[PDB]
Amino acid sequence: AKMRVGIVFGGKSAEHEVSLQSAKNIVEAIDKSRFDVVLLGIDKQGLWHINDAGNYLLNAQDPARIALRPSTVTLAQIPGREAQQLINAESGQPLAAIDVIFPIVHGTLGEDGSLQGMLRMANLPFVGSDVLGSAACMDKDVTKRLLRDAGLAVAPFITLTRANRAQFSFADVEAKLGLPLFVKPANQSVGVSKVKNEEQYHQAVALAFEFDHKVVVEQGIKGREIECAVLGNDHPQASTCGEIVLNAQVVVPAAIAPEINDKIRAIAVQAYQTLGCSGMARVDVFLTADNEVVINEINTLPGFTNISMYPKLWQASGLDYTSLITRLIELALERHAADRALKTSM
Amino acid sequence: KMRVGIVFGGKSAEHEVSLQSAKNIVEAIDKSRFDVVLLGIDKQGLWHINDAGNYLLNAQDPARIALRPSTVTLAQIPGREAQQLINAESGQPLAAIDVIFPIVHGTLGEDGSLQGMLRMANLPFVGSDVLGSAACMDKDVTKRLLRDAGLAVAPFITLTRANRAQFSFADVEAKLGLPLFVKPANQSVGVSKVKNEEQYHQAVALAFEFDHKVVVEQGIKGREIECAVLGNDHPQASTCGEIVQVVVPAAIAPEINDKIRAIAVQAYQTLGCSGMARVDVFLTADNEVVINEINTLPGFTNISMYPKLWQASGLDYTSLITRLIELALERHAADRALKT
Ligand SMILES: Nc1ncnc2c1ncn2[C@@H]1O[C@H](COP(=O)(O)O)[C@@H](O)[C@H]1O
Ligand SMILES: Nc1ncnc2c1ncn2[C@@H]1O[C@H](COP(=O)(O)O)[C@@H](O)[C@H]1O
Ligand SMILES: [Cl-]
Ligand SMILES: [Cl-]
Ligand SMILES: [Cl-]
Ligand SMILES: [Cl-]
Ligand SMILES: [Mg+2]
Ligand SMILES: [Mg+2]
Repeated sequence: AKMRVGIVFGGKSAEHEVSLQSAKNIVEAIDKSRFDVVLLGIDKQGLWHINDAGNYLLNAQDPARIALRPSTVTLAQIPGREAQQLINAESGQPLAAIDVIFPIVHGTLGEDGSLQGMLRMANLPFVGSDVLGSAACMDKDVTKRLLRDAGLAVAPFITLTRANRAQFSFADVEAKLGLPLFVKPANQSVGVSKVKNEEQYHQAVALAFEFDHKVVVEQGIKGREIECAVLGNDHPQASTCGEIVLNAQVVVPAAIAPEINDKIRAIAVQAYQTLGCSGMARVDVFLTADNEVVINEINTLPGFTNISMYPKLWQASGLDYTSLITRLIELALERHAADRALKTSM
Repeated sequence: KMRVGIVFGGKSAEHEVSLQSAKNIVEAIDKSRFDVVLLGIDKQGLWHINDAGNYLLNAQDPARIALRPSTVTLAQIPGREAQQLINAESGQPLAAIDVIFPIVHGTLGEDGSLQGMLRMANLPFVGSDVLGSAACMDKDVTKRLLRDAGLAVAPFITLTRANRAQFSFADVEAKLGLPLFVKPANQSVGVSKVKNEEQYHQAVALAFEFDHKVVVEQGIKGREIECAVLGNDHPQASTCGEIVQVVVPAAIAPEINDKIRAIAVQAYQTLGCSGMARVDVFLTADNEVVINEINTLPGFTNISMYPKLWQASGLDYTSLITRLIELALERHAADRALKT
């Protein structure tokens, strides 16, 4: 009766240990009357490690030493299979069946649609946003353009590409955006610099081009840093808002008036729909002194530790952590059923 | 010589077209520079390693061309950067492939899923990356990004499962007028021309069979023109072609040819395409250019518009294939040089 949930975690990013913590907390809290779990760890070189819930961590209690436990099984996926899709690569024998994947692998590949694309090739249902929603939210330039087109507020900006970058001087950028500026790679908070003068500008742009082929240069926004948790597929719902306050403290709920809370929540939901998210996302905004709401980022893989903003916000809104995990799995399976019902030709 | 893995076939109704594309690429590819490895995907979605000497049944018959069945099924070990693909039956790795030329028409092969799998294998590949592929596949996302860029698209609304019943026919006619064209956002199957309410409800139901989003757009009056774009950061446009019959080059003024070409390049840049794309537009009587579609996996057969447009612009098919492979390798080399 139980579904087997494969939790895919870790990854090559600097957020590898956060992902381990997320996986640990999910394993600890998931409803065991409804779900069995299997742990699919990605080490820091990209390789996958399948383990049971009792032998996937090393030094699981101390955070400064927590680490993926190696697997003795190399796993492979057979693209195009509809069942028995995962096999022991060396023996060819199928692994125990996985009904749904819960991916919590931060950064490139894990959060940019590549992992979702591979899971789709293997016909594996999965939690969270699909290929397009993941890829688009990962690219801050594309996200900002879609949000702007929807009439939602974003920080005024210039996106530098390899093709266009030589057309701009610092004088052009300052003329359009003022000072200070924020410079960030479109796809990555690595490479983000605050810029007050020409020398810092050149160093920041050069730096960001070491991490991505596109660089977003933004007007600096004066505002509080508010975050909102969104949950759902076709009928998404927003949590209460939280705030990030320098000690940096996660403040739940944010100390804002209810009308402003609801205004941000409605904008979060609109943003979520504009970007085609599914399952979950965390929307990060700036709240200016005039209560203008400026959207900074839509994160399709929020942190999932017991202390992370996304679960804390749902807890503050009446949805406990165990129930949140169950809902995310139900949403994944609902979306998979809806997709598989679509027709392919006449 | 570089080892070029051609991934072809697949589950779509364009399976046979993909087979013909792969056959035409095998026959034309510069053998002084490339060794071909055939990775055929059968009609059920399983991947195989095929022998160039016998991979096609009825190869000279377009109505019966078929992929010869094979004992090997391929598997991928995610996250590996070498020996990424194995013979699933034997556990043994395939020899390293330097670059993938994917020509799998249909959903997974064009919507970014296949590209995501190849990225997870760190394989260079021809054509657009995950986001460009996924965004160009979704006509709603494409049209919104083009509109945001200041380029012209047909005025439209996008129906979803959630909002589907919020829009009455009267609301739609008031906003967009008649006739309308109704299409699934992601698929030209499911496309209907609508001249009244009875046709509208039938067309919307049809499009919702194929996708969760349905584009309803204003009918455009104009000639149907196509333009082939090639390149990464410095893309170039072929001469234009017209669909009436296929007329290559299109019988339009050179100034208008160049206007459409420059818009096709802008559209390509707006959507973040790489390698190649075919841009389909409407040319109105006032010479306004309304962009209909950006196709990131054009046809590669000998009757296909995309190679024919380049052929009529002085780029031969063999050199086109070589350039596409060079572009894939250039993009991989750029990505590989990034800090991580
Ligand atoms: N346009 C901006 N205006 C003001 N602060 C910004 C802006 N972009 C980034 N920041 C700051 O830089 C941090 C990291 O950038 P990000 O990863 O985009 O959140 C944020 O938490 C802000 O403190
Ligand atoms: N908005 C439109 N205005 C006029 N004709 C259209 C429009 N959308 C689609 N069509 C017609 O329908 C065909 C198939 O649509 P598509 O697959 O979008 O090209 C086109 O080749 C046109 O003949
Ligand atoms: Cl929902
Ligand atoms: Cl979070
Ligand atoms: Cl180029
Ligand atoms: Cl074509
Ligand atoms: Mg932030
Ligand atoms: Mg068309």
